[PDB]
Amino acid sequence: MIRAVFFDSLGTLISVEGAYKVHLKIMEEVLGDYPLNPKTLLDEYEKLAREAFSNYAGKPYRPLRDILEEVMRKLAEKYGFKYPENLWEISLRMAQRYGELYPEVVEVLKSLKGKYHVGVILNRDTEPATAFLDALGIKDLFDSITTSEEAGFFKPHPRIFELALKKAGVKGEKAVYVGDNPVKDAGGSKNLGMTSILLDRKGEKREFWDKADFIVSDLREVIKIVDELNG
Ligand SMILES: [Mg+2]
Ligand SMILES: [Mg+2]
Repeated sequence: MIRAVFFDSLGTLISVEGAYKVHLKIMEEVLGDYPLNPKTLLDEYEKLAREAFSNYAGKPYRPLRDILEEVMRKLAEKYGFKYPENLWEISLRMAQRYGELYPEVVEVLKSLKGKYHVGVILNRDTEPATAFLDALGIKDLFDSITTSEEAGFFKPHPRIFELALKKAGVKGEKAVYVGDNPVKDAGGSKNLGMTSILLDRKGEKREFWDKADFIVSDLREVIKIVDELNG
């Protein structure tokens, strides 16, 4: 029986397009009048952050603030603009102003509440991530919020999923995990016995669909999967 449904954040609850806008607005603020295209700075940021962060996948937790500050330091040195003071605060303000949920999120979360444990798992620092969920208006819709800072390891290390399950009080066999990353989300959660749902909104990850138990393009399909699993 499925008693718990856990959600990834970025690309699952939190819009990738909204995240791009957030990040572009950060770059615009950082640069000011510096004669660099903010979109080009953003493109370079995304490359470095992907690589720097891929080195931490499954590894012991390190504050993401520190990792991203080091990326920005490299970018400032590369392009010649002054390293921005209070970068973290700029980023938090931009995320609260421009971050966006996918349109079905509130409905889906509310539909599961009262029948299942509703959880979110964030590969992030706890205070900023929780304040962002609060700004988007959904912090209190969750029975549990679990983070890499709490578990001590980044996805797909099993500890973050183990902790989420403990908060819900069930073993993995009783839970579903929905995420958009085949290896870090589907593979990671399967390692604890969870039922993995790969969210492929644009149908662009077919070559990785066999890494998950179910594939969906819209979070409204999740409750139908859970209902069927429960008879
Ligand atoms: Mg994601
Ligand atoms: Mg995350």
